[PDB]
Amino acid sequence: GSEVEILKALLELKKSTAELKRATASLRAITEELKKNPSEDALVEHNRAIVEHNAIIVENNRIIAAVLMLIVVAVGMTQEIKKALEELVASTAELKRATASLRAITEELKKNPSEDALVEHN
Amino acid sequence: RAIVEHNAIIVENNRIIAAVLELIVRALNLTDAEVIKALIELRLSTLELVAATASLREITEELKKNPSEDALVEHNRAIVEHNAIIVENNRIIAAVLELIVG
Repeated sequence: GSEVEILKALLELKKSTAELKRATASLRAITEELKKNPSEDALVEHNRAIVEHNAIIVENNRIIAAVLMLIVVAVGMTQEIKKALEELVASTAELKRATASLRAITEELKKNPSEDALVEHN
Repeated sequence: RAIVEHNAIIVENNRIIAAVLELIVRALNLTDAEVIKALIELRLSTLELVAATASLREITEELKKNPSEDALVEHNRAIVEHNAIIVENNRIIAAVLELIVG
């Protein structure tokens, strides 16, 4: 379950990091090459839009991974919860047996109020 | 030419505003260290603005005398740098007004 989902989240962080590094490299290549001749308006404006789009995508990937890590941590407790439930089920069944026993004792004690029945009640 | 006239007007306008701000600060007898520092920053930015303006006028005149693609792109760059300086000068003026009003 979470063993693979988390490995994929780590792969995502690796890829969004590489994207950030490359987007930053183009950000700078753009500033240095385009300031040489501002008349190349389409090239500088298109590349700046590209850089902003990548920066947003990187930030979104970070947030998405941050949320999915909370889902993953909830998932990783599956076996601990399963064992807690098995214990709760066994406890419920034992409580039921004790209740049925007490009911039978109550009926026996009222029908035949022997001292032994009072001892069994306690 | 119209852009150069506009920048010369901005420079005169900001000089006048800085002067009126000094008159306001003196008239209100303000002592706040933040306003005094802001006025110092304003004075320095007005010196930078005037020098940049003179440089822009000289560049425009050189472009007019010998127009070319390289001179025109250099002139446009000079304009972008000048506008950045004007923006900084206006930021400082705004900070001074904020301190006076608030």
